[PDB]
Amino acid sequence: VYSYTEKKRIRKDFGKRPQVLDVPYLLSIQLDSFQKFIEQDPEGQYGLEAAFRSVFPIQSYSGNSELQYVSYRLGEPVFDVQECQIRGVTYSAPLRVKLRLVIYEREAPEGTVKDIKEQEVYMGEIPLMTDNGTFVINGTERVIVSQLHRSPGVFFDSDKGKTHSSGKVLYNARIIPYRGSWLDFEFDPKDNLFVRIDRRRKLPATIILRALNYTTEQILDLFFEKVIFEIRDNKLQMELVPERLRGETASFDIEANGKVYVEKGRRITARHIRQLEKDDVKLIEVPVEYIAGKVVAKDYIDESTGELICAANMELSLDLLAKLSQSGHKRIETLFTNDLDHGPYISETLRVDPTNDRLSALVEIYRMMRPGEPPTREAAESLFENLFFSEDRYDLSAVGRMKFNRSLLREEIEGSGILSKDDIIDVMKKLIDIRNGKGEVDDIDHLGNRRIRSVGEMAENQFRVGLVRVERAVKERLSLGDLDTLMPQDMINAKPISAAVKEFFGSSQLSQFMDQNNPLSEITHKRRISALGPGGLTRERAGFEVRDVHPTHYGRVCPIETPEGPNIGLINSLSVYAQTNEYGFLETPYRKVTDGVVTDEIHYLSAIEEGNYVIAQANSNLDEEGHFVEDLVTCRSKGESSLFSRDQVDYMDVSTQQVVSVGASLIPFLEHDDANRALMGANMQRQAVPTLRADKPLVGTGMERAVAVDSGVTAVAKRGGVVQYVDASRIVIKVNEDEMYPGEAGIDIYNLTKYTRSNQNTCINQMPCVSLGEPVERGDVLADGPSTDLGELALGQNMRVAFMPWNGYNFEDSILVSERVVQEDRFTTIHIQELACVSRDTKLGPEEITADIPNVGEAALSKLDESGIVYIGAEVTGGDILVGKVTPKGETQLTPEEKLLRAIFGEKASDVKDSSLRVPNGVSGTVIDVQVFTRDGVEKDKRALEIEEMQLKQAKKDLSEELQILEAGLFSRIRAVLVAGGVEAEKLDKLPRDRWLELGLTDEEKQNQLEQLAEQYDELKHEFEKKLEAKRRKITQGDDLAPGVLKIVKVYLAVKRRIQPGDKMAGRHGNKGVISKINPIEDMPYDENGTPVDIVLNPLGVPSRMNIGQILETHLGMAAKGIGDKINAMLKQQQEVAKLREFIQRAYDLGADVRQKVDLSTFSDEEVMRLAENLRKGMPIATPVFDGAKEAEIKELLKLGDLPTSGQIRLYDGRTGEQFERPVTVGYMYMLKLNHLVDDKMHARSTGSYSLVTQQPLGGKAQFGGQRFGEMEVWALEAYGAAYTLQEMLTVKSDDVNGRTKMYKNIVDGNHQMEPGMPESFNVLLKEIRSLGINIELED
Amino acid sequence: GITKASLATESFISAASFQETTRVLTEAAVAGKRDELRGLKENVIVGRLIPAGTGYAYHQDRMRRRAA
Amino acid sequence: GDDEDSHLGDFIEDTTLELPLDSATTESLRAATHDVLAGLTAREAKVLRMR
Amino acid sequence: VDALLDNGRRGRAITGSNKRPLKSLADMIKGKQGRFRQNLLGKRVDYSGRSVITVGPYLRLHQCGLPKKMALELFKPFIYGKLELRGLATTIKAAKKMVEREEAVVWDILDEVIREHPVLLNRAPTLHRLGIQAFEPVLIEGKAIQLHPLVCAAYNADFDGDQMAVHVPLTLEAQLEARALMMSTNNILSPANGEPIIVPSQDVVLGLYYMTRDCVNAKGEGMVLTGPKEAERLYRSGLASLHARVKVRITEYEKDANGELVAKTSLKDTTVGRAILWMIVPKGLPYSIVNQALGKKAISKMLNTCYRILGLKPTVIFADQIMYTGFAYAARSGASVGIDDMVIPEKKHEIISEAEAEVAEIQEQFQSGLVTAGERYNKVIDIWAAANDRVSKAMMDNLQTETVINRDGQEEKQVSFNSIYMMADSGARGSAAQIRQLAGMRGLMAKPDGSIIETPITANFREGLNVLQYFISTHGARKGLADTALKTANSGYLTRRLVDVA
Ligand SMILES: [Mg+2]
Repeated sequence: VYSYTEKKRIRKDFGKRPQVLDVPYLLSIQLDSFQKFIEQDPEGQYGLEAAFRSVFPIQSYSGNSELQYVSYRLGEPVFDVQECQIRGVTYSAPLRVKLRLVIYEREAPEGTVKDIKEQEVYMGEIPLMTDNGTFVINGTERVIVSQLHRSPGVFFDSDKGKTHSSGKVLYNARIIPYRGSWLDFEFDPKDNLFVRIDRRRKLPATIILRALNYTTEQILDLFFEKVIFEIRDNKLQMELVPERLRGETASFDIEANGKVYVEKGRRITARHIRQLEKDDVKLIEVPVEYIAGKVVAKDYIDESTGELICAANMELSLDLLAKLSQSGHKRIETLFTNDLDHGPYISETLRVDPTNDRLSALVEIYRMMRPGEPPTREAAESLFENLFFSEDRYDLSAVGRMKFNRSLLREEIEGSGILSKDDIIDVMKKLIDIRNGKGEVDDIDHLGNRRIRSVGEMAENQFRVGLVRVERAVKERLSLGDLDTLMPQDMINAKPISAAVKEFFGSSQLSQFMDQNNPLSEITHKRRISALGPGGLTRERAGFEVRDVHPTHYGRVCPIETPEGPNIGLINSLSVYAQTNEYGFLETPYRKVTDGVVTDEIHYLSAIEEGNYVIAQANSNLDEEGHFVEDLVTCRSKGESSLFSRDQVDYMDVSTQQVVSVGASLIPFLEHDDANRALMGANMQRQAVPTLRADKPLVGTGMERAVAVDSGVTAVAKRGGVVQYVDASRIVIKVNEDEMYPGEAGIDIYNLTKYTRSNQNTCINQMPCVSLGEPVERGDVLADGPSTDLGELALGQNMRVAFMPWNGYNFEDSILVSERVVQEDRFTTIHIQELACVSRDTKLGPEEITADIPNVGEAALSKLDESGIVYIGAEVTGGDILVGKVTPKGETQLTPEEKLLRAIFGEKASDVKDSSLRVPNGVSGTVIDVQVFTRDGVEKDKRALEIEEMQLKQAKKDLSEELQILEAGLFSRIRAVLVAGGVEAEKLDKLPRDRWLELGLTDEEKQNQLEQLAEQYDELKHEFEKKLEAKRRKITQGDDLAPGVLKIVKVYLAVKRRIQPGDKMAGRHGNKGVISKINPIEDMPYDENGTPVDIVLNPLGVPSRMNIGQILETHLGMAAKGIGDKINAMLKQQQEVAKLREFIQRAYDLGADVRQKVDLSTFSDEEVMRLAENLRKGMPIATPVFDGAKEAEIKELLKLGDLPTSGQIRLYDGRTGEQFERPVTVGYMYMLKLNHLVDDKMHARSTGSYSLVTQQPLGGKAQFGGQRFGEMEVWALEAYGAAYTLQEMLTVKSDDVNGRTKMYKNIVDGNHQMEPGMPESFNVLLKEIRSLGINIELED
Repeated sequence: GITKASLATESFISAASFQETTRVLTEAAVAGKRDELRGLKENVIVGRLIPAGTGYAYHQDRMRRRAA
Repeated sequence: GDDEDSHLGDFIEDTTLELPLDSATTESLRAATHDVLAGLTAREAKVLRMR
Repeated sequence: VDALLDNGRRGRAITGSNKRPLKSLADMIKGKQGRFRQNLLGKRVDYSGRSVITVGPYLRLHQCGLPKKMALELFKPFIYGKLELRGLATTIKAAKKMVEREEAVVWDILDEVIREHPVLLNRAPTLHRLGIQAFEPVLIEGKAIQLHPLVCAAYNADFDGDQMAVHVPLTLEAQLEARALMMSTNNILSPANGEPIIVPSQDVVLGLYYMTRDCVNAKGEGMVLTGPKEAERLYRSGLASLHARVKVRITEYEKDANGELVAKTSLKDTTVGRAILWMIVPKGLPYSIVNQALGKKAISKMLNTCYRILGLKPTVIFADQIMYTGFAYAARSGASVGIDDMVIPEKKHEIISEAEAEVAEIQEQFQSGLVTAGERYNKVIDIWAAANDRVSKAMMDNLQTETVINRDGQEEKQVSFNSIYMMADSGARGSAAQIRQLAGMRGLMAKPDGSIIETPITANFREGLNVLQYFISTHGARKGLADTALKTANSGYLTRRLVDVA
């Protein structure tokens, strides 16, 4: 059972492994994010609700007033998408939020309000996402690109042995919030712990702990373990724990309870400690030299004096221990310390720490954050308690808290959004443990440490910024003075919020013009993962660590699609199956593997979970039940991939395409290409210009249909039915009764787009692919967009390529194109320009758009109508006037001899300067549209009135067609209803058709349906009138233009570029090349039957670049066209249906163990002739990315045709007529036509317009500029002896202002000689040095 | 080094059009320095004939004509 | 642009200049009108150079 | 004041309405966008344009193709001068209108002013002195600048969308410097070493390698020929193969005298290809300079020998003749590349199975603790490197000589006519390490950290890699791209420091 768009032409599939998961909706990321943004969430976790609840309610500064939030509603847009693109304004919807103002009573904290008032306040507009995922911002379609940044949380990272002479590794912990201050702990080469806030000057680490209201004794309790010392009136006993003793040297006899365990010269081993454990050893005698280094913990105050014998953290010596011995202190708590397991880091930090109390530490913190102003008791406390401990100025928030708790090994997953004392202590403890050796550092590039922001989250942040602005404004206004009986329509200013949201959507690094020159280009621009942007790394501060594919990109980010150039690996492209988590991280599907059975339940494993399992490979043959074929199956446990047993494997890959993106999975035979050439092929597949009639990929990948449908170019059916009327500009579908709603008599109408330009000036044009009276289904394709053929993405045309060197016309990378390729109009493409002619208001008056222009004949004004503007359909060429315009000019003051000429010959001076709009020099094409916009007070010329009348007539006609089609369908459905239950054959068409809607029927759903149909009819009749009224009001109204412009005229040309030497043409496997000749048909190498090849490639490009994919694509195209030629021969004479069915099903049966059985026994003798007429141009073949069509299958398919199995035939020369030795490789390779056309590249300049400050030429081809003769060319002329060419390059041609006119007059005068002088930029430099206090002069 | 020997030149324009301009210009201002235009970058900046190739004869003539 | 070195000050023309073609045409007109005025009498040439 | 003389030296920079720091005077002078490097050392220049480049093999190496539209826009003042000089225009205004309408008489004026006027073709990264060369224009119908093949090595140009800018020299000294100094025929030796820079590159060395070879039994083997003319008439008539061992009577001239040429005649054991090629070599050269297989080094050496002995004019004419005949016979060879030209060794899977058994043995001896983990890793790496070397040796010995054809007998070995082997051995765009990733195995790849993976990828591009192997062999490609994209920034600063010290 096949879909009706797939019975026209069935693509032959060569993949062996079945697919268990359907390719997802490719644009789900953008749509889901912006659905999370503009939505009503009762929980209020994400969206606009989570920003309103985050800011509001606002309370005045003890002014006993409160403004609180209630609800909101997104208004409706005033202009739809097409009107927004035509008029030139944002497609947005007004955000009207319902607010409530309440005033409090004095001496009433939460007391009863006395006066409340509520209203609805308009707070800006938020732009809306279109049906596909693109925003319309100012007429232009933009795409907001996702971002890949560092997730909030805590990250421990080493210094990996740099920045020190000896090579000690330094460890540092960083706490990154979502909004606020960065806090960073780091080590020192002396093992002193240092902290720093906001990357400022560092402080000793204990300063922040003291600021957290800790003493020294409490810190020593937090970070160390106590050792108790006791005295039985002598010998200074020491309580011992067996674990602590390790790693020491027992130079003395360690004994207990009259039993010797260690002797002289024996260090402590594990066996001695186990002896001590077995003997239950607690107390021991130790000499004073053993305790001569220990550190006291707290302060031991004397019994009688009360003076300080010893404070916290001071090492005990013989004298101090002797002093505290007789004072009545038989207990001494000390600090346990080692050299490798427990370290003295906090102790050394405390001994470096200068501060002594909370206030001293607070002052020491305030003296770095605010250097220069004197500290205060209140100010330092405010600063510190406002740094990391205020929800207004610190958020983590949720993903930050989850990462924070996961990194510290806590159990709870959600918590507060602000720091706490135990959190900083835990970070410090974890860093100390990392230093000791317990844990291990993280890596930033790990795709479990990097989130993915999208449109919804970025737009929400930018909206919350505007809300903070309006909060400050309201709180300033609300708390002043009075109440003052005012509704909340004046405390809120709508501009600071709309300005923020428009600053985001309009001018941001991540709000990019959508490349629109393909379905693939759009659908791969929307699925982009940029690493740059606001909050992300700069292009120059990006090392070589974040530009390498990491082992956790397998399934989440494509490895072979990143833009080569200055940012390789910062603009990754999201993979096919990958999707965002609940928090933001990327995840990819995997098939759960039971004890031995590969199930079909799909678990999405994130980047951190996937490392704990053992995941199999997608190239792992199962024995048709799930059990692996061999016990040793290649897997990948954690980064490293090795061999694991079948009982040990736990997950399996879902499909074999999930590694690569959606653009690098349309390349057939990817597994043979090199990685560089696959990268270049993937990047050049998205520049293909849509040709005049896009054909088909004769060797595809099965991913063409998904890309074509899941984009927006093709118009897919919404409800299945039967096509009622197909026009070149609309399609009318009659829905089946099964899918029809009870209420309306629905017949769907699809309006197609005809010749509208894209952002890249190509042409967008949808043609119907269905015919009148033909079934359709849900999700079936009706109209093909640009570069689409029956719902398959066809980017270029496939042509009979050949691989041989041909007289040097394909020398380095060039191509040699036959003249049949240019005659057949197959690489021609339609580009649609747009020229604009704005008439402004100068000081000397307005500018007219009249058709009477001075100093211009009538042969130039032949194509202008009476109103000045050009006709529609007038084939204009370069230099022709399009829109005749004049500008007032005065203060003539002709020089002498000009007054003489005028006095002798009459012909007084012209008082208006001709500044009309004319076709650019070089382009030449028809004029297909002229739009005129007028200001709201200017009289309209005759042509604008003609355009308005035509548009009103067309709008009235379109509304009439809508009402007439829907009315015809409704009456037909009512007639059909009035047949069942009340059969009236000819009793029904007698009466007027308006009174059918009142009769009766028996007791079923149809008698309470005539009322529904009457309601639908009345609603349609009112809808026609309301739409007509609104449309007429919109057409007739004035426009809101820029301040100062009277009227704009915009002329759309349609240029058709054919093909020429210089046009860049590439294939899919990264083999670019510039055409170098257009051979005649006779000169091309004709094969043994007289058919010439169409393109002659070069063999030497293959072995040194190793894109062996193209040779195999050539062979497979040869085989596919062989099958097509066999079908075309059987059809050329009317053969039979039996032989056609036999051969087609014999072609669909090869080869070895493929899926996709296409048994033609059920096809119904008219679906076989249609299929065999769609296959007569070559049988399409699908070769999935890593599933492949092996060489045995290619050779078998070549044997099925007439063609030789080698793939190489004997080719005769065209000009000599004598055979080429060494048979050459011919086939059918799919050639694209990239968007680097030679007539957009070439320009030349002899004398143009010069810049302002430095009198030098301008930039290229738009200001008619000259080529930069930069520094390196100056060196290349100094390296020769050319000192005159150099001097005229930098004096006469460029900068020196008198010698350039003198040289022009000399060249015209027949004398080639320059009087050079000195540049003008040198005089600018002299003025700019002299305008300091520096005197620089040219003295002789 | 290459950079430190290119910055330490008798001419100060062939060193100011190199890396650091503020330091070179302040030192050449307080020192009252004087540039005699003997290299190639000075004559490129000023806009005259290079003293190396075809301009070598011209520069020799301008040298011998001076003070003679 | 989305970079440096594309500053708006590099795109503003100098509209206080005449084209070198204008200078060449003015010189050609000056020479042509001098040669035309030469082909007249001295008194009339002086009266037309004074008027 | 201190924010005007140099903004941002003390404290923080003051910002305008853009919330960006605004430029002081010291920022007008300093840096890559200051007056010193953006406007004084490098300038934008009139009389100049650019376009995409193509091949055009029919040119001699002192001329370049220039579109009529570019050559009409760059050469406008000369056209106005010639139109008013020859009397076709009343003044310069009428001449301007005449060249604007593109009248049929302005193309003759354009061909008159173009005749002996060089143009300076320049490619954007002008790394060395031979990046600017002057050619004589040839007016061409199109929009692409046609560039002679032999100068693509010097420009480092390839035709996959690269574009070059042309400049016009105006005065008489500029034309004479573009003709006597910078011309394309005056730069055929590199300025870094004496070696030639116009050596034939890839199609022509393949054509000349194919022409000058020998197979053990071809048509017309053993004939005796009366000269190169008879050899060519034998080959073009279909009576002798291009490589058949014959005896020809060649007359070579030697300059053993003190400047005189002595003609001597002998009988040489050569082929038809070498005899045909001997019609192109000039007088003074010997015959043992073409009696070889003539790879790429041999052709470069032949050009260098001709330059050292004869001079400059015969070297230029010789270079043009070599390019023409190389293109002709590369076209007539029909040398293609198919999927049967990448021969897997007959014993690849046996070697791989032996290496896998040996590494399993090493693993089992490791699990008993007899070897440290590092020693085990190093032994695994050495085993796989040895296996890779054995596979490469087997592939190359199956590729270079597996051809065997008989001469009136049983069998006889010879060098192979495998297309990929010819393209690798002749030096025409390939090497022995680019192959063996097509037929052999492609070895062990490294990780980003530096360690080479223990298990190598035992598959090549003839039979494809699987998902894990292709994902492993992607880090190397991205490191290569990310090093070529940022090594240029180091080299362009090293060369600037060097230029400004010297
Ligand atoms: Mg290139």
